Amino acid sequence: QPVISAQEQETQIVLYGKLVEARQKHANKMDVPPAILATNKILVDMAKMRPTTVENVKRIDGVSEGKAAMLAPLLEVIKHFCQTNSVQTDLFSS
Ligand SMILES: [Cl-]
Repeated sequence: QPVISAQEQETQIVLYGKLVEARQKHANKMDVPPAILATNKILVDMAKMRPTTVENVKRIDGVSEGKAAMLAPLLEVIKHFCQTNSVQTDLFSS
């Protein structure tokens, strides 16, 4: 039944938490609700697909040019994380 490995599952969980904290920080700075910056669904997708570029984040459902620019800090988190830990990035099907 499971398609992903145990290690991939843990990586997604760990990265997701870092994205939640980065979203909170950036939303607090912009004085906006966290969900206005990115919904939980967007964050789940970002933890799974791991976009590291602006062009790649835009391929995620619900991420426009404007949101992509707002998500720059989180793209930095994903690239830092996936470097320190040795995991695959930019996992897109199409
Ligand atoms: Cl976490």
